Amino acid sequence: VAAERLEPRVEEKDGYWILKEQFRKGINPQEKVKIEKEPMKLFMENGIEELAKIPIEEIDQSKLTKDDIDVRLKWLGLFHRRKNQYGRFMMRLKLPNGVTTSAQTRYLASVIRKYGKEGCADITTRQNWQIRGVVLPDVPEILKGLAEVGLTSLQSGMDNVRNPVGNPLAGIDPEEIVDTRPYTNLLSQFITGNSRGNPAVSNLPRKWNPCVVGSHDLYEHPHINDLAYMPATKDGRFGFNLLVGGFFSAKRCDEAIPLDAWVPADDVVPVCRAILEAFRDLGFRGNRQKCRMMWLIDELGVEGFRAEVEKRMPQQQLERASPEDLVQKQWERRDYLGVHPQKQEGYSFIGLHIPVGRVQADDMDELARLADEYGSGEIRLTVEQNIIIPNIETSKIEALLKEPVLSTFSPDPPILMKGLVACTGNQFCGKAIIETKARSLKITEEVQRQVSLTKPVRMHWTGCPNTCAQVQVADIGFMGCLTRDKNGKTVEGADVFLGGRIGSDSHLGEVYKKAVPCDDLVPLVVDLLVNNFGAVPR
Ligand code: SRM
Ligand code: SF4
Ligand SMILES: [Cl-]
Ligand SMILES: [Cl-]
Ligand SMILES: [K+]
Repeated sequence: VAAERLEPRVEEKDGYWILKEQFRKGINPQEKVKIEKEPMKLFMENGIEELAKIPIEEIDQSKLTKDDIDVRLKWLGLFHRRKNQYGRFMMRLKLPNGVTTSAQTRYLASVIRKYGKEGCADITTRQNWQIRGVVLPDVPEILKGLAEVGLTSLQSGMDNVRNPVGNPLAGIDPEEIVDTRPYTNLLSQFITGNSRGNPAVSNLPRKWNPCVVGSHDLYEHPHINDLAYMPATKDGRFGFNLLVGGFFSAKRCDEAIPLDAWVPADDVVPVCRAILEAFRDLGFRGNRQKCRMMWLIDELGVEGFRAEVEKRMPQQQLERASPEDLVQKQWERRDYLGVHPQKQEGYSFIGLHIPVGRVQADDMDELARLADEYGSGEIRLTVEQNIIIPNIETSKIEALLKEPVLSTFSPDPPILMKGLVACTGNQFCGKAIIETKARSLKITEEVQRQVSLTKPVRMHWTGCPNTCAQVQVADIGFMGCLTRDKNGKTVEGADVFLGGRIGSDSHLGEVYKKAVPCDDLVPLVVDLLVNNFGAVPR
């Protein structure tokens, strides 16, 4: 690779970072949008105030403002549901480590409550909140209300650093390696400029996923993140080995690979900045399917990429990876659903199943009430779109288990429901080929009626090849497709994936059977469970 390839392609201009004029040839349309107007101005120069006052019908009549609502608003966490819910916006937060409060939960519920049938909320596969039904005129007030309860929505979509994922058992688990909350909190604060906005990292070639590991279980899925911090001692010091470039896409899925780098714990933010700077500065900005960070690593090679990170470290040192990390390979992923003792004596946490991550405002108020009456006001989200309420005096558990709402959000659902994960699908997502959430519930219920099992089989349903519900990590994955019934009529289908493994011995699953009509999935899945996962016909 030439020395010329290493020339930074972006420059700071008026507090923002923009593509240098020599590197603007052949860029994709999204890069054009970013050049035409810096998205961060909608927040940092309060451009949202004036945009929000324009009727949508009129917004749609010019390119600049249509690009504002359909693309630039994703820098403010706002996603126009143009096809399936015209004029309404899904809104996505930053929620490092999945940690929320009862007050935050009540505030979000109060927002969606206003929108009635157009509102609801969802836990995401990055242990994050999404809310729905938002109208543009309400945006200025919602942004103020979020700030008031200590939330931000900044930089949560498009070409930005996504929600920092950590250990859902951080601080409470007797077996944790290192509490991940301080580090995911620092990362989020760094990425969003302490909720003011951070333009140094808001103009990447593409989305970029971080996680910090603190569990032997690897609840954080480090193998599928752009940057994963793996806890490791080096020369007597606590820190992290770094894995880089994991990603899923319609074209390619790849697991993260060692950068061959270790940082002390205090260097978590400096190396996150160095890697993002290298990615921002040097990454390809053509075909969107070749813009993820792994593609840069493949072009430069891991050593060439590593050198770029190294020059962007303070004092310009990057130590080599330590031989062995702290994650024990001898480990069985623990079920966190149900009631479990904390490391603080006399306290328990409870894991509650949220069916396919979907909640309404009344449900959110109930969960917030439980967290206040039984816990410490804290609610934790998980990447299986479930919840944990920590910090419950164990003497209160008898009473808690009698709460009516626990019959809906159960601490002990059937085993197949425990592991069930589903993306938004075509109820709201315009890219979706099929309906996912209702369908996956109905199918899973009918399957579980027919078989009993002991192994915790994880089933993931995703509505299109973007694979937001990560079908490549599942024991059985279902990817939306259109197919044909026996009479040649169009019907919703799934491509069925097998082979996905998580934890230290991770593996990416692959298509096993294409184009299965959804209405035929029950018998197929019953047989797979009996033949491959030890299930027993009832
Ligand atoms: C909500 C969520 C799925 C869920 O039900 O849980 C989601 C939903 C969306 N994803 Fe995703 N993705 C979500 C996690 C994922 C993950 C899983 C992960 O992060 O571990 C992946 C695969 C992992 C990865 O990216 O490496 C992912 C892969 C993407 C892709 C393909 C990325 C690529 O490189 O090609 C897109 C399309 C794109 O960015 O070009 C997509 C884009 C979309 C959009 C924004 C599509 C569009 O705008 O309509 C979806 C919004 C639908 C809606 O209204 O909810 N989403 N998305 C997740 C929100 C996570 C969060 O809180 O930040
Ligand atoms: S996998 Fe496809 S259908 Fe599901 S939320 Fe992602 S983009 Fe939408
Ligand atoms: Cl996006
Ligand atoms: Cl859409
Ligand atoms: K769930």
